[PDB]
Amino acid sequence: MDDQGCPRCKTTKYRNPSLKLMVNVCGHTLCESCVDLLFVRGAGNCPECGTPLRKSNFRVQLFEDPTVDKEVEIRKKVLKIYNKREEDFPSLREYNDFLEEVEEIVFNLTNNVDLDNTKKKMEIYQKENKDVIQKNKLKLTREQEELEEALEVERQENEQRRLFIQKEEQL
Amino acid sequence: EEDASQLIFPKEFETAETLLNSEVHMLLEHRKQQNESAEDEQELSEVFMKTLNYTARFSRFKNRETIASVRSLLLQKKLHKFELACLANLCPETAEESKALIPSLEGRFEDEELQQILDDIQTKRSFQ
Amino acid sequence: MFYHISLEHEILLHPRYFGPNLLNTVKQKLFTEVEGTCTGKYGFVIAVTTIDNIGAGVIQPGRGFVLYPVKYKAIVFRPFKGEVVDAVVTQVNKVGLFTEIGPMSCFISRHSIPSEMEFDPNSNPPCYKTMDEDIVIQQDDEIRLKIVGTRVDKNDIFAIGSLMDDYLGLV
Amino acid sequence: PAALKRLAKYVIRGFYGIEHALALDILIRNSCVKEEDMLELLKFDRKQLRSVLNNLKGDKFIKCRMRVETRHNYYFINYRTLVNVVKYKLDHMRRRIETDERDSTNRASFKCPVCSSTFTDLEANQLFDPMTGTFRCTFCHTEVEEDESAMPKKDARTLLARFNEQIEPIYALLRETEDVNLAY
Amino acid sequence: EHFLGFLRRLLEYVKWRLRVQHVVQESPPAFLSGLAQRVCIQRKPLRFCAERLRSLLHTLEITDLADFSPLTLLANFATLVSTYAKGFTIIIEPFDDRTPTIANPILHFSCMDASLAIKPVFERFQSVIITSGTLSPLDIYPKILDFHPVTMATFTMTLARVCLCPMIIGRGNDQVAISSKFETREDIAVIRNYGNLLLEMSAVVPDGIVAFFTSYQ
Ligand SMILES: [Zn+2]
Ligand SMILES: [Zn+2]
Ligand SMILES: [Zn+2]
Repeated sequence: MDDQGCPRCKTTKYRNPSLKLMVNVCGHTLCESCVDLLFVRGAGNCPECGTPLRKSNFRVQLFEDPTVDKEVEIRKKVLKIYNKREEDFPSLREYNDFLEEVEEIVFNLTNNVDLDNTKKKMEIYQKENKDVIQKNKLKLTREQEELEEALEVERQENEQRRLFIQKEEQL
Repeated sequence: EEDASQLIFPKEFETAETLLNSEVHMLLEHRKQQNESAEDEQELSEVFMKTLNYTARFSRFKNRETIASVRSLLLQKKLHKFELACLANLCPETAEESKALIPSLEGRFEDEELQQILDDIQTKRSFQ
Repeated sequence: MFYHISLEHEILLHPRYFGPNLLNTVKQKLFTEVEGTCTGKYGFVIAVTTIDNIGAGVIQPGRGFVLYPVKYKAIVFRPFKGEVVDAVVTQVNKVGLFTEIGPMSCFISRHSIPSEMEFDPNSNPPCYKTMDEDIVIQQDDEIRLKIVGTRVDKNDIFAIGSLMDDYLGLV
Repeated sequence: PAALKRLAKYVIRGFYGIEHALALDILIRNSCVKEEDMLELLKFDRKQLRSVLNNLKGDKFIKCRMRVETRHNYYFINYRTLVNVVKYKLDHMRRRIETDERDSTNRASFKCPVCSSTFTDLEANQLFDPMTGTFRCTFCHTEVEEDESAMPKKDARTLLARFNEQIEPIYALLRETEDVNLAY
Repeated sequence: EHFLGFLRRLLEYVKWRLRVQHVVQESPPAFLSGLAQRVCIQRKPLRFCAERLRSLLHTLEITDLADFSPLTLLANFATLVSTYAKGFTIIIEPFDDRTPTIANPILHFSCMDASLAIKPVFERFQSVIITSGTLSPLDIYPKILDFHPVTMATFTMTLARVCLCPMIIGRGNDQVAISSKFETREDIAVIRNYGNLLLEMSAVVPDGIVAFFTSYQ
């Protein structure tokens, strides 16, 4: 919302900040009033670049920095890969070496051509998918579930503490 | 004022039913049988024949019963009458495709469930 | 889309048709004009499934004609803006593709055609093919087109075909 | 007053007549110079001075009320209004030019050389040959003419940016305004 | 480049979290969890953020650290939050006090217990003597700071002359309660009692007197 305005229609960005960026294969600071303008003609084409987002390729995002928008979306997609837990590797260096390669992949995708990244990602798909990728999908789902359970346990304990001290006072 | 995507329609497209290509073919076929009877009557219009060719080529479900059963399955789901027609007619292969086709379809149901509405119809279409 | 709706139409019956078989004469006459004519508000009308009811005949003073308001059920087809419908290509030309959807005919401008697609004048049958020949569009082929807008004239509706949207064209 | 209004009116003269610019500069003194004293100092013709003062008054710059007493024109330079008047003038102008930009993107797009009858892009079915490919006019089957102007090939326009830049001095002067005084 | 992008991500998250306008929010562990989920910033890589900042900034041969000090403060916050939140809390104030509407919100990371930070002193050093004057009663101090005291004695000054003669005045000339309560703060009678007491006390007391209030307002 801190951006000066859209490259074409920097108006709404001044009147109200309600508009949120729209992510695309192009990687852009697109705005809903401008998304309508893209829908009317082309229907999924970047105005200046003309990149054929035939799917309109639109998804909501909330950060004034377009570079952060693209980086966060690319990281979201990448996290689906190389999600194996650290303890799977006993080697000290290998704990974060693969994370280094992951973030290198993210930076490569942000600016440089993604053809090599896609070919590499196919290579990693084939092998880790045999065993490890689905296993770590399961384990990360388990840890998400248990963290939401633990936060609800914390909030049950806080509600019980509030209501029991109220019943202390009234009793 | 009216958008097929946004599920917005004028005051007349609310109560009337929606007909699929396969079901329409049966309606036209019945008239074709009627045309044979009552000889010396007015011949069908040329525009009428164009509908028969168009619908017959997209008769995904050859059997009459298959059309009714599919409709019954579609009726159960909490979808607008328009949404029932397009999904059967378009015959997308993946849920992501159907998402791009209709923007208002987004958010009505989870992606996995939408894919199931696609695959089950595919199995029925394959079985015929 | 194929919509089965009830229509309110009026019949001007000449007095010469009075006498025996006046009621079915109105029913027979109703099919004469309703079939073969279209209207933008309801789209092309294909057939009248049944006649819901027959109204009372109102006599026009001086004219001698009669006004029969008839409630009948019929299926209509109307293109809607921004929707994808299967279509058949009738004729192929460099400046535009002509496709027919039953009573409805649509014209696709060269600009709406994908940039990588090019007309094949050398081939005896006019057709559009790509450099790699991955996708080829020819007369009497199955394609899906996005309707940019619904425009009508002389009881005839023909729209523009947009192939920019994803999952369009032959497969 | 302050340097705000001084520089403001000094650059505000640039729009109206320079003959009005000298008269505006005479507000160097806020002493509310009378009309006849102005004839002595400005010395512009009584008719020319009258027209100039009335034109400067109409846009709400200055306010004058000669009382009765020799009569003494209550000359002034209303500065509080001045800033708002200039802001609204640019406010309406920025709007009119952007609307002119957007409204210039609509055209028939086609024509026939003879019969000079533009149709619309929608008339493609009528204006076309199943065979020849060239679009042919209805009541003269001899059309070839595509678009006199293809489309907004350029960015929005050099006009909007030219207003943005030529007014950067005005934008900067209104930034120097910066609400120096919270008074009425 | 990787570290710079990490700092960009965390700074964007903090910027948005601060820009949010709402009631004061507290979130010691939930802040870290939400950061990791929203912007994909794992706590373990976040832990070494400040140390890697020091090393990388040293590599750059910068002119001085004064210019980049705010970034170092933000890095210290970033590493601290990922380090621990058991006895801490992140508070967000979209609106500052004493201002109905201000465009300078503040995010606090105020601690709650001093034992966490003073533990190393007690553990490392064999004995620490907190010698203090005007000390409020010692019993609380072991509770606030987790340590086992050896001696708990209060020493009273003894002199041949009574150097100090403290007194408390609660009743004014009107025999009215003079408590400076929040609801009683506005009381003109109480303010008048304070003023008259100060007048007489200044009349009698020799040169030099200091009066301490409860707040600037
Ligand atoms: Zn905009
Ligand atoms: Zn672009
Ligand atoms: Zn002509």
